[PDB]
Parts: sequence; C-alpha cells; structure tokens
Amino acid sequence: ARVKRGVIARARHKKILKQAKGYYGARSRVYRVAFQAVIKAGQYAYRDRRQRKRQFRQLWIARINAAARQNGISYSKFINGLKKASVEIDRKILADIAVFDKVAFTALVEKAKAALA
Amino acid sequence: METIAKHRHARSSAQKVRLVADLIRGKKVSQALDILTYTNKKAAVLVKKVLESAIANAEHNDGADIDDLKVTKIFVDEGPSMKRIMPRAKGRADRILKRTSHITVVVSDR
Amino acid sequence: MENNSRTMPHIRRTTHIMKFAHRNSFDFHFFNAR
Amino acid sequence: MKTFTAKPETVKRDWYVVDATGKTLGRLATELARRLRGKHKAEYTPHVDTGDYIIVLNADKVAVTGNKRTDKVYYHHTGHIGGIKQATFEEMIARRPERVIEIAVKGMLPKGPLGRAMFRKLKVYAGNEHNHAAQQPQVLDI
Amino acid sequence: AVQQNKPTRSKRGMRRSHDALTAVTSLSVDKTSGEKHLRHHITADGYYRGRKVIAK
Amino acid sequence: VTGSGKKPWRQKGTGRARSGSIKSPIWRSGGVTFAARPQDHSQKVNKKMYRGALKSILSELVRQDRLIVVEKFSVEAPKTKLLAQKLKDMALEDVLIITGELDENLFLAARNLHKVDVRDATGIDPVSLIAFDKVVMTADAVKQVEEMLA
RNA sequence: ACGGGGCUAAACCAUGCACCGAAGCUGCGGCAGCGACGCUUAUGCGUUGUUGGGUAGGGGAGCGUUCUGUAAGCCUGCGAAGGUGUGCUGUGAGGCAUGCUGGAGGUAUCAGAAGUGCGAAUGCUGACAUAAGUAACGAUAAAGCGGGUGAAAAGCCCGCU
RNA sequence: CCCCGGCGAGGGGAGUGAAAAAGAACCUGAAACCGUGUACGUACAAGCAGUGGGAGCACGCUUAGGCGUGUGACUGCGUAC
Ligand SMILES: NCCC[C@H](N)C(=O)O
Ligand SMILES: [K+]
Ligand SMILES: [K+]
Ligand SMILES: [K+]
Ligand SMILES: [K+]
Ligand SMILES: [K+]
Ligand SMILES: [K+]
Ligand SMILES: [K+]
Ligand SMILES: [K+]
Ligand SMILES: [K+]
Ligand SMILES: [Mg+2]
Ligand SMILES: [Mg+2]
Ligand SMILES: [Mg+2]
Ligand SMILES: [Mg+2]
Ligand SMILES: [Mg+2]
Ligand SMILES: [Mg+2]
Ligand SMILES: [Mg+2]
Ligand SMILES: [Mg+2]
Ligand SMILES: [Mg+2]
Ligand SMILES: [Mg+2]
Ligand SMILES: [Mg+2]
Ligand SMILES: [Mg+2]
Ligand SMILES: [Mg+2]
Ligand SMILES: [Mg+2]
Ligand SMILES: [Mg+2]
Ligand SMILES: [Mg+2]
Ligand SMILES: [Mg+2]
Ligand SMILES: [Mg+2]
Ligand SMILES: [Mg+2]
Ligand SMILES: [Mg+2]
Ligand SMILES: [Mg+2]
Ligand SMILES: [Mg+2]
Ligand SMILES: [Mg+2]
Ligand SMILES: [Mg+2]
Ligand SMILES: [Mg+2]
Ligand SMILES: [Mg+2]
Ligand SMILES: [Mg+2]
Ligand SMILES: [Mg+2]
Ligand SMILES: [Mg+2]
Ligand SMILES: [Mg+2]
Ligand SMILES: [Mg+2]
Ligand SMILES: [Mg+2]
Ligand SMILES: [Mg+2]
Ligand SMILES: [Mg+2]
Ligand SMILES: [Mg+2]
Repeated sequence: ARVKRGVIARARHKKILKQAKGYYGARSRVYRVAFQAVIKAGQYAYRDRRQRKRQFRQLWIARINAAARQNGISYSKFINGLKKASVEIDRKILADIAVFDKVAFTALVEKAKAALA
Repeated sequence: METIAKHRHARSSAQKVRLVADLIRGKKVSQALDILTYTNKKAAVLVKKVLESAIANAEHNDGADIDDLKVTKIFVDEGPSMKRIMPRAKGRADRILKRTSHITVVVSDR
Repeated sequence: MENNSRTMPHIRRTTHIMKFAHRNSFDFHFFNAR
Repeated sequence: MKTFTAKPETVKRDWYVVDATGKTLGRLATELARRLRGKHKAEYTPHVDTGDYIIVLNADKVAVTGNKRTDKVYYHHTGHIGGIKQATFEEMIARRPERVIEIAVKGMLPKGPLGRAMFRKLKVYAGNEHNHAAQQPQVLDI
Repeated sequence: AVQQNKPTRSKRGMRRSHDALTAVTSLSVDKTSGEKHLRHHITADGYYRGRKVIAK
Repeated sequence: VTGSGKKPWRQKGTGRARSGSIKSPIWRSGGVTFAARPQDHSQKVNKKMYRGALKSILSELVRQDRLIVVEKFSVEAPKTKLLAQKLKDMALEDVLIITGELDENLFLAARNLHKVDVRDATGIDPVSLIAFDKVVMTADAVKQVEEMLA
C-alpha cells in the first residue's frame, strides 16, 4: 500500500498561496515565505480585533471633547453632567450627534450644565 | 487581421534580443525596417528576418497591403538552454548556459 | 576519495579548493588563536 | 452604521491671524498645534488634515520666562564629523526670529507625511505686516 | 566580496533603466539617387552628397 | 540494495552534508527505511467463537426470510440451461445452494453461473452465508449442520 | 543624565472632586468541558452551578490519502481521473456544487490494512534563479592593403609588404 | 503544393486527422522562474512590508441607494521562521 503525495501536498500549498495574494515579492509566490506571512497576518488580525475597540472609543472621545468645548464645557465635566442627569447615551452616539445634529448636541450640553449647577 | 512570424530556438539570450525589440514596438513597418538596418547589433539581424517574414506572410496568406502594416505585438521568450562544461583552475568545473530565445512579431493593419 | 561524483567526475580529492587550511595560500599566522 | 470620517476633498479650512507680542513661547505653540491639526473641530479625523491656516505676526517679540533668553540652547548637526552647532535663544531672535516659533510648533506636530502637511499651513512673520489680505484672515485673539 | 541577500527582480529592473537603446532619428536622403543613408556616410550604392564617389 | 559500502566523500572539509552510504534511505535509489518481508496475516478464532458466530448468522437468515429449505434440489443432466430455468421458476437469482453431499450434475451446471455457488453442508463458511441473498438448504443438509453445531 | 517639544508650572508638598486608561469586571450573542437536579431518558434532551493561557508530557475525539471486501453494484464520451478558476458550507483537518482545460477512467455506505500527511536534517535528485550581460576570451612574436569566393570576410584562398 | 529565408535554421498558409495548442524538442502539461497587454498606485520619502481604519480612481451590477471586484494616498499598532 504505497501512497504518493502529489495531489494532497499541492492542494495544501495552493490553499496557503491563495491567502497570500497581494503580498510583496516572495510573500505571494514562494510557499516557505507565504506560509510564514499568512500566520503573521493571523496574529495581527486577532490582536487588532481588540485594538479596533480601543481606537474607535479614542476617536469618539476626541470628537465629543471638540464639540463640547464649542459650547463652553470640557469632556470630563460633560460626562459627569450626563451621569448626574441620568442620561445613558454612549460615546458612539454622542460623537455621531456632534457631527450630524449640532443643535441636539447643544441640548445635551445644557442638560449636563444644569445637573452640575 | 493580425499575422504572426516566429523564430524559435534563436541562438541568443532573451535579454539581448529584447533591447532591439523595444525599438520597433508600435511602429509602421516601413519605419521599423530602417531602424533595424542601422542598429549595430547581432539581434537586429535576427529581428529583421522575422519582421521581413511576417510582412511576406501578410501579403501572400492574408492579401494585405504593405503601407498599412504596423508592429502590433513583439515579444521575446526564453528557449531551452544548452549545458556546457568549462574548466577552471585547480580542477574546478563550471557549467556554461548557452541561452536561446523565441522571437515573435505580429503585424496588423488594424 | 570521492569516487562517483556526477558533477565533477574528473577529480576525487577536492578539499584543496574550499577548505581554508588546505589551500596553497593558507598561512599559519591565520591560526593565531593559540 | 459606520463612524463618520472627514473626506479631504470637502474639508472646510479657515484663515486666522495671531499676534505673538508678549506671548509665552510654549503656551502659544500648543494652541497653534491644536488648530493646525484640527483638534478643535467635531469633524476631526486622525488621518485627514482638517485644520486651519494661521498667520503669526511679530515673531521676534515672543516671550520666555526665567533665564531662558540666554540659557535655552538650540542644537543641530551638519552631517560632517565634529559638526555640532549651537545657538542661544537671543542669537536665534537676532538672526532669524521666525525659526523660534517654527521649531517649537514642529516638535508638537505628528511626525510623518501628514504632520509635514499640517506644518505648511503655518505662516510666520517677524513684523506686523503680512501680504495675505486676499485670504481675509480673521483675528484670533488667543 | 559577495551579497548577503538575493536582490529582487525589482532592483534588477531599476538597474536596467539605463540599458535602453537609442534609435537613429534622421537618415538623410541623397539628392541624386534618393537613397537613405547615415549622415556624413556614403550610400550603399556609393553616392555621397550627389555624386558617385566609390565606383563599386 | 546493490552498491558498495564506500563512504561517498570524506567526513570533514568539502563544505557539504556528511554521508556514509549511497544506499541511505534519505538518498534517491537508496534503501527503504522499514522495508517489508512476507508475513502471515491469519488470525486465531476460538472454536466456540466460530461456532457461536455461525449460529447467529443462521438465526438471522431465518429471521430476515433469506433461508430456504427444500427436500430435493438437483438437476437431471449436467447442463447450465437446466439450472437457470429451475432458479427462475423459484424467483432465485443470487443464491447459495447447500446440499447434503454433492451431485456432480449440479456442480457442473452451476460452474458458469456467477451468482450461484453450490456447496455441501460441511464446506460452509460465515462470509458466503452473508454475501449471498438467498440460501437454499436441502432437508438432509439442515440436519448435518445441527450435528456440526452440536 | 525630562522620550521629545516645550514648561516658572505643565515642578514639589497637602487636601478634594471629575475624567482617561487592559484581552481585569459588567452587558448582548455563540461554542465546549466537568458537577448537581430534572420535561424523561435508552443515553439523548431540559434547567442550574462552575470551568476553558500553556512547553516537556499524559488523556480523549476526529479529517484526509493509497489498497481489499460490499462491487458482474453505482457514476461516466450527453465527458471519469488530473489541471486551473469561482461560489457555498463546517469549530478545525476539510467537504459540496459548478465554468474552462483534459480525453478514460472513477467509486458511495459500513468495515479492513498501512511504504498514510514535510519547510527545515551544511537532507537526496531534477529543474530554475542571483551576482550580471559583470569578470574573462590562455603568453605583449604584429600586423597593413588589393583581388577572389560567398547571404555575409579583421580571421578562408591568392598576391605584395 | 505555395510563400519569406542562405537550394539554411525557423516560420506562415494548404492538406491529413475526432483533435496539429496530438507535428515527431509529440498524452495530460502543475510550481519555481522569464515576458507582453490592461486597471490602479508610485519620483519630500525612512525600518520583518503586514494588520486595523480609510479617501480617490477603474470596471461590473441595480437603482428613487450603495453593494461586488481590483488598486491603496494617508494614518494607529507592529524587530521573520
Ligand atoms: N591516479 C590518478 C587518478 C586521477 C583521478 N582523476 C583523481 O582525481 O584522483
Ligand atoms: K558494488
Ligand atoms: K474536471
Ligand atoms: K531542504
Ligand atoms: K544575468
Ligand atoms: K592573448
Ligand atoms: K492533446
Ligand atoms: K511546453
Ligand atoms: K506555468
Ligand atoms: K499601515
Ligand atoms: Mg582559468
Ligand atoms: Mg589539471
Ligand atoms: Mg559553506
Ligand atoms: Mg529502490
Ligand atoms: Mg482447528
Ligand atoms: Mg463464473
Ligand atoms: Mg515622558
Ligand atoms: Mg470612567
Ligand atoms: Mg477594553
Ligand atoms: Mg477587557
Ligand atoms: Mg474575561
Ligand atoms: Mg487549554
Ligand atoms: Mg482564562
Ligand atoms: Mg475498492
Ligand atoms: Mg481519485
Ligand atoms: Mg472544476
Ligand atoms: Mg512516509
Ligand atoms: Mg518540498
Ligand atoms: Mg519543522
Ligand atoms: Mg530533468
Ligand atoms: Mg535532465
Ligand atoms: Mg548558479
Ligand atoms: Mg558589479
Ligand atoms: Mg568593470
Ligand atoms: Mg575586461
Ligand atoms: Mg589567444
Ligand atoms: Mg588587415
Ligand atoms: Mg582583405
Ligand atoms: Mg488542419
Ligand atoms: Mg469529435
Ligand atoms: Mg489516448
Ligand atoms: Mg504536451
Ligand atoms: Mg505552460
Ligand atoms: Mg509625492
Ligand atoms: Mg523637506
């Protein structure tokens, strides 16, 4: 029962090189380099599913901070005021109203200034 | 209609013939023949005989006219190499490649 | 001896080529870590 | 829904003019770097230049505290061996005073192609006059 | 002295960006025979500048 | 493998991986690492396990309606056409015939029918009792299997 | 000899209230292991508690390849194996369908047996790169011209130096 | 058999054959490697060359929109096995 390897080994190598499309040089042509590059792309993709949640909250906070200072209050006093006024809107929606409905953001600031005073 | 002539297993490397084939790509065949006449390369002799043969194939087999033909495609491919042995110092042997090439000229009046 | 070389059948003893201490230009002052 | 990003073909940029007479050097430079980057706008995007154009007048009259007018030393190297060169704050003011504000603002900007394009919107002058009246710069009393 | 890394096909084509041939631009036309030739060279019939210089 | 035991090159100095034999299984044309021998693949079955397996197979042929008991089953001349006509008169196509002791008219007539095996009662085996669709035993063959299986 | 810019606080001490900050904790959705109790199981489901970083190493469960039986069956010139694309699908090894190429083989299911899975061993054999159109073209005794032949002559033939 | 070519090599027709990209360097014809064409990017820009975000352009769809494919300016993180 002698087994030859040609059909199985080619399909395994072709699966790796399909995932390595777009890569530079030997990373899209050569199996020894492409296999190594597909694994490093998988460690990066796992790590950046965690960093995607940090980088968007960092972006929302900087946009709330900019729009709150257009109404005379800082970020840390605007968040404290919305917590005292029991407003449960999160930073993703607050940064979105700050861009698309600037009047409705002013109404939230006056709600937060009222609870602090 | 396109018309092809080829020289297969031409005894020169593809890198040396590709320098001459880049001179006449896209030209009218009247202009391309006189560029090849005054190019001082051995590959210019080889490309001229393939272009002269593609011209004659288009007149005879395709009924074309000479004053409207242009070099639409021209490309040089690598052929098989002949392995030779070269003695070096102190008992060393190197391996000599004698590279060949495939020349392909396509003339078209459109 | 290397008796069945297909790349170089003409030669059997070849370490005068690549072994540094067996070349004809080897000097013993290269071996000074003593 | 995806988060808004500013598109560079539709970015609103404005023109301002700042008088630097008697201002502290670093406290003026942090506000300059905020507005060149665009941190004061709600449309802020970290990879888009959404900032403003700023004209700075009277760069030779900026102020520093302490003994920094004789003790702040600016270093650079020329690339040749032994070629380290220094200059005090007063030597920079007396020779090329627009460089003092430009160096301080460049160190507060991001490093890369985008921060080099943010720096291009800063227009520093040593005197009280500029020739950008066609851009109609608004007086920013910061 | 020899390389520590294999240079790429990108680096090979950048070096060959100065290897291109220049074509001769203006063959002259002899004013008696009408034959094309190089400038300041005789024709293949042996004319030069209107007269038969090489009776061959 | 045919070849000598000469070391292909020396141990140290040539700048190349060390070798000791041209017949190494790493090399092309070299030996097989765990090259095989002729072996005996036969297993032992206990006598009671062989007889206990036959009684279960025979009980399933009674249960799954695949066992046929007649009293007579033979042909009259050693002709293939006689048995093929006889079996389609009984709606039997693929069948094992077990008889008491073997008639040679029947043994010759079924040598060409590829779906039909004719056996005597002692030459049964557990695989052909499962591999054929129907099993026809004569009435004198059934009493021999009972004395064989105690 | 602040990470830098810069700083007379943007430094230090004391007190206070905010906010940022991790794969920690919470929220929502999903999978699996080990206990406990049960619509009742026939060995699976339901409820609940808890657990799930991992080398050496121990335990458990699977994928795929070639060959044998099932198979004188089933699929296939109305196109098999192989090759090359695309779509769908599973937690994974993988699976399924189909366009083009190819031109005669392939094989379900449940079992059985292994030359059963490769990136490394200065592994072995073949093919092809790189340096690179780079070094070199083998004695520094030496060539010049006219004619001939030829598709083509610095090197061949003839002649004179 | 005709044509180019040195009464070459090699090729283009024609013809045979189910097929000549089955043409004798001959079944199938993978990969490394080398070219031609097209779309997008690229000549103020610093590093394991990816990954997360993402504008523009091109080509398909199908609509009272924004999806698919290719490319990837700019930007956070990131020193192969
Ligand atoms: N006795 C002389 C044998 C020579 C051989 N080719 C060698 O290289 O040894
Ligand atoms: K021997
Ligand atoms: K197929
Ligand atoms: K290896
Ligand atoms: K080369
Ligand atoms: K010489
Ligand atoms: K074929
Ligand atoms: K081929
Ligand atoms: K290929
Ligand atoms: K990036
Ligand atoms: Mg030599
Ligand atoms: Mg010798
Ligand atoms: Mg070595
Ligand atoms: Mg063998
Ligand atoms: Mg016995
Ligand atoms: Mg038979
Ligand atoms: Mg620090
Ligand atoms: Mg908080
Ligand atoms: Mg978190
Ligand atoms: Mg967390
Ligand atoms: Mg957790
Ligand atoms: Mg674990
Ligand atoms: Mg854990
Ligand atoms: Mg089988
Ligand atoms: Mg198969
Ligand atoms: Mg297919
Ligand atoms: Mg094996
Ligand atoms: Mg391998
Ligand atoms: Mg390994
Ligand atoms: Mg071979
Ligand atoms: Mg070979
Ligand atoms: Mg080599
Ligand atoms: Mg060099
Ligand atoms: Mg040189
Ligand atoms: Mg030289
Ligand atoms: Mg010589
Ligand atoms: Mg001479
Ligand atoms: Mg002569
Ligand atoms: Mg034909
Ligand atoms: Mg046919
Ligand atoms: Mg055949
Ligand atoms: Mg073939
Ligand atoms: Mg091919
Ligand atoms: Mg540029
Ligand atoms: Mg510059």
